[PDB]
Parts: sequence; structure tokens; C-alpha cells
Amino acid sequence: MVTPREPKKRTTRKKKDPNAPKRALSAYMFFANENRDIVRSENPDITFGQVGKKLGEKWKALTPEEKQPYEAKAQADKKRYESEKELYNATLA
DNA sequence: GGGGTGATTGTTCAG
DNA sequence: CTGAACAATCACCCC
Repeated sequence: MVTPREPKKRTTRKKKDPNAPKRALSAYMFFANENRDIVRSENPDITFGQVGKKLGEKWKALTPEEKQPYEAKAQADKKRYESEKELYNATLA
């Protein structure tokens, strides 16, 4: 329970850092990237309250393997920023 | 020697 | 604008 699942005002958090790399995207962004268009492309009638919520459920519904593309794309984006972070310190300090 | 924190990321949708 | 559900993350730094 190190990560409380209770609301704590979250959204485009403010700034905090000299260069502030800003970690990396998530397997949900890369996957949601493919879906967003797909999902909504198959349900242009359903709004965010359908495509979104249904996105998450179907997200984990696929399976780790199905995630390989994005999830792996997550480690890819993880390094992407990892560069701006290695410099974040190699420039800020 | 192990812990937990916060910060962030992107979509869609809307008044 | 921005947040809100939806989900993952996980790098960051410490005493």
C-alpha cells in the first residue's frame, strides 16, 4: 500500500527542477495512442466516458503480450527522456 | 540497506 | 484551459 489509490489533486502538476526532464510517457499513452483513434474509430458515437473507461478495461484485457508493442514502447520512451534527465543533472549540476 | 514520493504522460470530452 | 476517469511508471533521492 505504498501507493495510495485515493484522490490527491493530480493534473499537469506544476514545475519543480532546473531543467525538469519530466520522466517518460506510459504504456497507457502509447497504447492509448493506438486505441484513441482505433477505439473511437469504431465507436465515433461513444464519448470520452466510453472510449476512455473502455480503453483502460480493454487495455489490461488484451494481455502482457498485447502490450509488448506499447509497454515496450514505454521502456523506449523511458530512455527517450532518460536522455534529458542524464543531462538534467549533466547541465543543472 | 530499504523505502515511498512525487512527478509525469496522453486520450477523449466538455463549458 | 484544464481537469477528470483510465492506466502505468518508475526515476528520483534520501536517512
